[PDB]
Amino acid sequence: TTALVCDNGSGLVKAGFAGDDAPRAVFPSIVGRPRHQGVMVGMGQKDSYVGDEAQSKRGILTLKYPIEHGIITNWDDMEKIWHHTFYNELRVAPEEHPTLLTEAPLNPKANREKMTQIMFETFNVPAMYVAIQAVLSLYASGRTTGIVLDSGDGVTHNVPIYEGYALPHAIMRLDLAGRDLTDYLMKILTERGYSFVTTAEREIVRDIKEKLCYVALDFENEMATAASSSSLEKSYELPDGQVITIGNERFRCPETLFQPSFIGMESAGIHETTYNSIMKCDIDIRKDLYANNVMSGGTTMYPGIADRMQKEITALAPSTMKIKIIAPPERKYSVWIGGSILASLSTFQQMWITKQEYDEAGPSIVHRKCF
Amino acid sequence: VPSHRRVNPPTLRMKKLNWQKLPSNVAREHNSMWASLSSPDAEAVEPDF
Ligand SMILES: Nc1ncnc2c1ncn2[C@@H]1O[C@H](COP(=O)(O)OP(=O)(O)O)[C@@H](O)[C@H]1O
Ligand SMILES: [Mg+2]
Repeated sequence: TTALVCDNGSGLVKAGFAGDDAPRAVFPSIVGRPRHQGVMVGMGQKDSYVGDEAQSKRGILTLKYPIEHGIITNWDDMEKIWHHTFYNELRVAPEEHPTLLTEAPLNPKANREKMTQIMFETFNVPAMYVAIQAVLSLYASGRTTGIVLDSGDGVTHNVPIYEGYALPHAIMRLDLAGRDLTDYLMKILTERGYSFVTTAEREIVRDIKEKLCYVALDFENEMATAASSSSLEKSYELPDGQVITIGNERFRCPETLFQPSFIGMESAGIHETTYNSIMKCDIDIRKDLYANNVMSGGTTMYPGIADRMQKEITALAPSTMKIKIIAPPERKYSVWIGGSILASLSTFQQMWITKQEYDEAGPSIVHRKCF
Repeated sequence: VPSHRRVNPPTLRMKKLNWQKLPSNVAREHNSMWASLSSPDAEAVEPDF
């Protein structure tokens, strides 16, 4: 029996069959509702477009994100997301396949209660599992120990794990990730005269962010280079055919990851979050975490983030020992890859959560079972 | 009188409603509602099981 791995992230749901390398179904988690009036009677005008249909027809759709800041706020939208990812994308019965799921650190318990009750009452499964995203990312990195900076669409959380023991007190969370970068990119594009106010325009600005933005290695030198010469300006074609050109906004937008005072947050950058996570660990195991800085999440896809990250930690940490950044090319799907690693294990048959365990112990055995 | 506890067993399997169960000694205090509902003169509404 093939299991299913389905990371229900804040940004994009990534699902597929276990024992595989790549997720078959990657699609954004939006629920699109029409805001205008229908006049054309017939042809299946369905009232709530989900996923890729909501992405394609997005010019008449108010888009809602069910997962906001790593928390499932809207639940009926999340049920529609789960219905689309099981029935339309994978096209598999839930009652004959195990389904691995993922979760953010320091989550509310009633969130886990509700996800367990949906995964055992509505979408009945033989077995399922909830894991921390950083733990699965460390598993797909092939190492039992290390510190994981996972930066999704709403949450950038730092989790150090030593020998499979995820340290709970040293985990911290910073609410600054990709959607905040998209909103800041909407704000700073109005200096060039481009207005993006609708939720349909958020996907266009997000595509601009995905395609053109990059992490500066030194911010002040990139200010000097951008103000001096217009060599780093890059042009983008909008879906209506218009072409914009952006300059310093390719690297002022990810610099919010290192300077949260741009959007007005008193907390420092992700480097200081990583370093303050490191001092919360034991002094014996800090050496291993320095050489094992693993990243995951698509907010780490900018092609200057590793060298800048190593520079920031090496500035922060003492230079007596070694600093190393673990940045695999497939760290976007490393949550899914670690789930596929964990699902097809011979030991993992005895850590499954059965329906009999659900019936005996409510939707509450996930607290005492999982970390 | 344990009127609410006298529940017949059903033959099928049911979705489990989630709540937090109170202790029996706490619910059976003299000024609790649950002792006043435990009286046989209380209006027992029979649900259609
Ligand atoms: N190639 C890319 N370059 C820059 N940013 C990206 C890229 N691909 C994805 N992202 C951003 O990272 C996020 C990827 O989502 P992911 O981390 O897989 O799950 P989630 O963020 O929903 O928990 C998206 O919200 C997107 O904004
Ligand atoms: Mg994610």
